Amino acid sequence: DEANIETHGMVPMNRLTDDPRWLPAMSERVTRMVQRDRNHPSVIIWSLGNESGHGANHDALYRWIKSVDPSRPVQYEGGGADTTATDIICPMYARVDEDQPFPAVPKWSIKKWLSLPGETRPLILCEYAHAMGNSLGGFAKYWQAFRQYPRLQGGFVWDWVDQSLIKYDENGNPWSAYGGDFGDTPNDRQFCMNGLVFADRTPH
Amino acid sequence: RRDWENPGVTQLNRLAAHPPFASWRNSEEARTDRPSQQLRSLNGEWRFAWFPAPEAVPESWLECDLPEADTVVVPSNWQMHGYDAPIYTNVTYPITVNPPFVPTENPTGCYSLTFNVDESWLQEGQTRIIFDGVNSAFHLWCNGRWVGYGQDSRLPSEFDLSAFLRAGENRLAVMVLRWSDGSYLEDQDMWRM
Amino acid sequence: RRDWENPGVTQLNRLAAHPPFASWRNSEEARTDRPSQQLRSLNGEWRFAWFPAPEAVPESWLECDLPEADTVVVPSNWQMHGYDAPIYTNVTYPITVNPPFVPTENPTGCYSLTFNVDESWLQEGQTRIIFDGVNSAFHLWCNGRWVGYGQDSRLPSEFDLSAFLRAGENRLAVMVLRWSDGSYLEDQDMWRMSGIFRDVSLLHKPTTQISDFHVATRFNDDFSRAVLEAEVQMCGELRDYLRVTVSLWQGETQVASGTAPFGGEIIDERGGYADRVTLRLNVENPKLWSAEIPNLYRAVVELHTADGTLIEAEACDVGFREVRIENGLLLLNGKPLLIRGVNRHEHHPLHGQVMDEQTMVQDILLMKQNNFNAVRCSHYPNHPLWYTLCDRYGLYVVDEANIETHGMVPMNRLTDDPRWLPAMSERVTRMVQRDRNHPSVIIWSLGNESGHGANHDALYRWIKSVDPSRPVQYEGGGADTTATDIICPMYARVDEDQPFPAVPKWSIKKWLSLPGETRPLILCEYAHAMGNSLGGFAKYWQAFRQYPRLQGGFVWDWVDQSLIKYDENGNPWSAYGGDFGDTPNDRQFCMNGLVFADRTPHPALTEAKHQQQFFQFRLSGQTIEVTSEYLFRHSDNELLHWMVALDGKPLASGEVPLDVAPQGKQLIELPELPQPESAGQLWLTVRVVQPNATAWSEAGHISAWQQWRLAENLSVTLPAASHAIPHLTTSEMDFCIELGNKRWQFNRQSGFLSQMWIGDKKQLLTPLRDQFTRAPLDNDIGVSEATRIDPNAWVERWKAAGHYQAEAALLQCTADTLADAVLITTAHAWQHQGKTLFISRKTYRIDGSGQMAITVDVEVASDTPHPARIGLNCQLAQVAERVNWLGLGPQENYPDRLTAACFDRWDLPLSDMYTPYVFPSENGLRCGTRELNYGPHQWRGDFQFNISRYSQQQLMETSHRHLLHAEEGTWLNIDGFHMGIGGDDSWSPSVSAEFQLSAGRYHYQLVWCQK
Ligand SMILES: OC[C@H]1O[C@@H](O)[C@H](O)[C@@H](O)[C@H]1O
Ligand SMILES: OC[C@H]1O[C@@H](O)[C@H](O)[C@@H](O)[C@H]1O
Ligand SMILES: OC[C@H]1O[C@@H](O)[C@H](O)[C@@H](O)[C@H]1O
Ligand SMILES: [Mg+2]
Ligand SMILES: [Mg+2]
Ligand SMILES: [Mg+2]
Ligand SMILES: [Mg+2]
Ligand SMILES: [Mg+2]
Ligand SMILES: [Mg+2]
Ligand SMILES: [Mg+2]
Ligand SMILES: [Mg+2]
Ligand code: NA
Ligand code: NA
Ligand code: NA
Ligand code: NA
Ligand code: NA
Ligand code: NA
Repeated sequence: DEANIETHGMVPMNRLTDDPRWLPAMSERVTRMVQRDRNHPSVIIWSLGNESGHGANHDALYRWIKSVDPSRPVQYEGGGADTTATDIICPMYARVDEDQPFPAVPKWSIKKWLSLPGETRPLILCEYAHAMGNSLGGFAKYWQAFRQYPRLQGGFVWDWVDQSLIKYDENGNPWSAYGGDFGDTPNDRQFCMNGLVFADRTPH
Repeated sequence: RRDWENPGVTQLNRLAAHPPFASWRNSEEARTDRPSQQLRSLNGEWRFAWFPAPEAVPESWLECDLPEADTVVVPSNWQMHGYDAPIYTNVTYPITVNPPFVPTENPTGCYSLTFNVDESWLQEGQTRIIFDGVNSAFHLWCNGRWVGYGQDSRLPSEFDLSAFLRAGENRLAVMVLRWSDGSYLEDQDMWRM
Repeated sequence: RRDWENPGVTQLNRLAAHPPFASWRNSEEARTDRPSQQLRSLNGEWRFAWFPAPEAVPESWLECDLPEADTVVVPSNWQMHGYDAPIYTNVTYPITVNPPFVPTENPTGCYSLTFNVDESWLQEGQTRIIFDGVNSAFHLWCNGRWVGYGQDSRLPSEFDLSAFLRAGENRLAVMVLRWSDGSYLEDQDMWRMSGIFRDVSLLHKPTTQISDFHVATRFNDDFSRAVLEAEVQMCGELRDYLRVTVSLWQGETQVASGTAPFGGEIIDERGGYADRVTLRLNVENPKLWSAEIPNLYRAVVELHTADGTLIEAEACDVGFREVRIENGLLLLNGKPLLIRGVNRHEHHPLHGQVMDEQTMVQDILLMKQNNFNAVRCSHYPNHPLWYTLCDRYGLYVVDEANIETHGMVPMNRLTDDPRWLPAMSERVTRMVQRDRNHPSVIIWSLGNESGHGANHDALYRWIKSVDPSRPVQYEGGGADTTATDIICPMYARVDEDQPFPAVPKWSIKKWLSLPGETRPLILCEYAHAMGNSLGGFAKYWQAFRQYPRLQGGFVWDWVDQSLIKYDENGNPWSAYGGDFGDTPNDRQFCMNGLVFADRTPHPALTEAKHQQQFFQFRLSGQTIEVTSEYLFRHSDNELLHWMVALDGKPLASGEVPLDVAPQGKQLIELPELPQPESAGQLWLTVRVVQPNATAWSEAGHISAWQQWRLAENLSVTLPAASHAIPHLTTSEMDFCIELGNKRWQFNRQSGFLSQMWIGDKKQLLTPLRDQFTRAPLDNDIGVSEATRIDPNAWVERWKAAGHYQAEAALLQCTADTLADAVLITTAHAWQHQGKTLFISRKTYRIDGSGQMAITVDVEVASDTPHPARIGLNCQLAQVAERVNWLGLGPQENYPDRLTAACFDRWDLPLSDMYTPYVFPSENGLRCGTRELNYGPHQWRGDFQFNISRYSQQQLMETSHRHLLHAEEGTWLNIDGFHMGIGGDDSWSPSVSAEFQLSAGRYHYQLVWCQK
């Protein structure tokens, strides 16, 4: 269960999440979520949000959840996927064997990540295998790794269903539309369609 | 107050959050998860009108239905009804980055409903309204009197209407802002509705 | 909009918090900390009108001064001007507990000021106003237009007035509410006041400006090398020509300097902070800061174009020090501290909660003069100058958030509620943002007495993320919760556990070793110094020195919160709770100070000084071993003075230089000393004297002392025979003895010495009789009240057992004439409702030399509460100027509070033998006395005594010192034994067993003679 906090377009990404003035608004997105959903057994891990860098507000909120509900781990991928605000190393799109050593927030091969000096946490990708159009190449590589390494405990594919919207042609015949199709601009075109199933649930 | 351009104001008069409730007044019905007569759905046909900014909404709408409004299904996203366009942006915010401000042109959805309650609800007890999801921020009025305000598009906002209710027909007026300081925390890669 | 009844609204339009700015436009002025033309004070005469509620203020006041307003000085608390009463409540809130609402009758202070702004400030840049302290919440208008709102009574609220001002005259309107939702977080045990009580200032900053800066100092393993890192943030016009130069100075020498353009390192996938820059300066062999040697450097932060134009400069004093807890110890620069601390509220008896530089300096001088090295800001951030003064004079500081919700039930009701996380977060985050660059601040505290709530855990973590340089502590919820790096109990005793459910207060020695515990323990409050207190203080210091992880504590507290009131004749007098009509109130609980409100010391201050000494002494033969407890300095301003005396008569003395390294020892072999053959006890007294004056002390200041007994020659010499013999005359009612010019009369009905004559003058106004009680000290009363007795308090136990009202029953009264004396024998029983509480048997032997030897043997029933004292009292007819005694002194001292006293020959004016505690009680005792001289009388024995113009009955019946009246004559209380005064706390019995009079049988003897 993940709080409704994503500040991806800020520069740098933690501009708001490291600012105390935004601690109140952020806090309610996390605390109210826990107050509502804490008795559901299906919820096994809480997440502080998505793509909002790593700010001190995250640390404060991680601690608040750990105090109020020790029954579930808290994860959060921002700021490098293995910060002090996450109990699980939870990268997005880290590859199996190939490192991508970006500055500040490298995406190590998941097998290598596990064993970095001093690291001991489990690793479950918050997102992997971006299923945009003709994709899923390399999927078996992940699975073979997950089975061989105890600490690689899986991941969540990105994502379930294409976000395409129905438009109708002059004839009244519907068609699947994507970014820009409604005159919206700037837009990010087909980036909204990443699913394993089409919008009407037909499998890809 | 432009409470929608102030991150220190995320709600006004909103009740505390809590796990799903139904106020069952019979233990066996609660055991079986059956319907509770104390929890009613207001889903269905509402009245709605679109405005270009909150400054364009007429005061009259607080007390009376606008004749130019349409009858629409709620819940709904208004873009899905064709009132304005849904926007698909991934990373870059759909509005100018200038926290905590939002565009002066801020699509405003004015929703309204006429309803009545059981006599016993007028008699005693607490009657609250629950909006499980309103994107992105909104003001609420009941029988023309202001009740409260809420933000966070993805959790329920609840308000006590006990003191606002009256015998006979009652009227909710809900002014929903497309954009608010809440939008700075809602930059997920998905359609902006 | 009742924003003052909504914890979700703690400000409107308020600017971000940041460290002290002055926007100098010249770098040398910033380096020298000279005044800045860009930072003006608006303090002075303002206009003020009081209203009973915000609904009563007229609209016109936004634009025009109210004719009926008064002109008053700001800063001020309006109760100090008499507009309404200050309220003294301890725990119970001053308003009905119904969050977030406050009373509809909410005293409202309407302040206004017409002031000047020069056009130059408005031609460019930004002009803001700064209110350093407004209690409790306020709305601000400028030239009739609404600007904004703020809460948090103890941190600065700033607003940009750029768009509201005009050249020349402008008018501010400030509506201050006494009560607001912020009051639920401000329930500290102090006077409840309100107003614009800290400075108001106007600051001009350029449009492109330094918006924040943080200074850090990191070291290598032996502190021989450091790196100063300064993160600087800007607001305004970001362009590539901008640079920041940070330069570090030691006096007029520039030690290091770095310059860089803006743009910090990449921190995430979206890049870095284009508006920040971090400068790193290497500094070799830095001079380190500590409370012992407050070495400071000056960092000047210049914002400028690369080609050389200074835009503005900000600056701070920097103290190179590392604070870290390692292996269970709190270390400063790698050494374990020993906290000689005190809690200090901001209090002035005439000005209320308004602090002034003179008062703060007076306080720091006295603290350091009395061996304190640390202060806790109980319970809120202090006036900004305080930190500068602690950085410069050298005191370790615990900076504490303004969060106290003591009156809630349970105490964490608000702190565990996420709805109050926002209001609490601001009180913690804004304090850190403001005070994070002061070296004096060594530990952050999350507030006080607000239980333990999840909001404390969230905030503990916030500070640990943003400022890893200082430990965070918090006592709530049992003093050792997950929200504290230091076990920091209040009033935990040294040896005695107090196992309350949920939040027990273990013995501090036991607490450190509980299963799994490893943190250091420093009491946030201990030794409650209310009234005649500080009993057992030495017990804490012996423990602190013996156990490494016991690293000290902060006494509660520095200064009594008494306020000045004036009587009909216009004479000032010290008032406490309820004295202003305030009710409910907590009476004298506001006076818990080591010093009176005007800074005169209470006697307990000298006990603290002595136990907090920085030199320890041991004696072997005539070799003195001095050990230094300083961690960083050599004893470079110190000499040892030594004196040997035979019972008060000086025989020899000398001085020797002290040269002891920190944590080192020096051995001092004294000269072949004075070896007299004459009777008496020889004694050695040593004192550490600072020959040179310092910033905080004058030349010759005494910083430490210690006394030991040397050889004792017991007297075996027989008094010469007397050339005489007293004569006895008897009647049914009396026994009269005469010897020359002297006469003694013993009443046969009461069994007491009723009158004595010298020459032919009567000496007593009241007979000499046994006394088993005392006018109860604050610690003996605790929280007991007549409307709500606390039966466990000592005073209540004594009262219920009948000690105060027992009557002497005569059991025997006889007279015998011996070879050279007359001997009177008596026995009395004191009973109460059937029960014999005490039996006093005595003999009075009057010999041919005129001396009267009195032997007293008392029995005290094992089942009656132990008595306050076992002694005699009488009212003497004489009133003499001076009191001269051979015994402990010179200041008041009690059995569990006499370590600082020295045995010598003392001579003081009578008035000095009375301690004017605001709430009167037994006071002025001196123990260990061998000889007492008053007028023609001399008393010899081994007793404790007090002497003054006030009876014990009068002291117990009078609530305020100014209502006391000298009685005829002088009341003398001479005790064989006197109970401890206690003080580990002032709300439960605290006198240690070893200081209670539980022996059952007691013996004492005195000789009363003339001269
Ligand atoms: O389709 C691109 C995806 O990129 C990820 O980085 C992200 O967390 C997802 O929400 C989605 O945007
Ligand atoms: O005089 C009683 C003292 O009690 C403590 O428990 C408290 O933290 C202090 O502020 C003061 O009230
Ligand atoms: O001469 C007076 C001295 O007598 C000694 O016996 C005693 O130990 C000292 O404390 C002091 O009373
Ligand atoms: Mg595009
Ligand atoms: Mg808002
Ligand atoms: Mg994203
Ligand atoms: Mg408020
Ligand atoms: Mg220069
Ligand atoms: Mg000009
Ligand atoms: Mg308190
Ligand atoms: Mg009372
Ligand atoms: Na695995
Ligand atoms: Na996408
Ligand atoms: Na110690
Ligand atoms: Na007190
Ligand atoms: Na010296
Ligand atoms: Na008294």
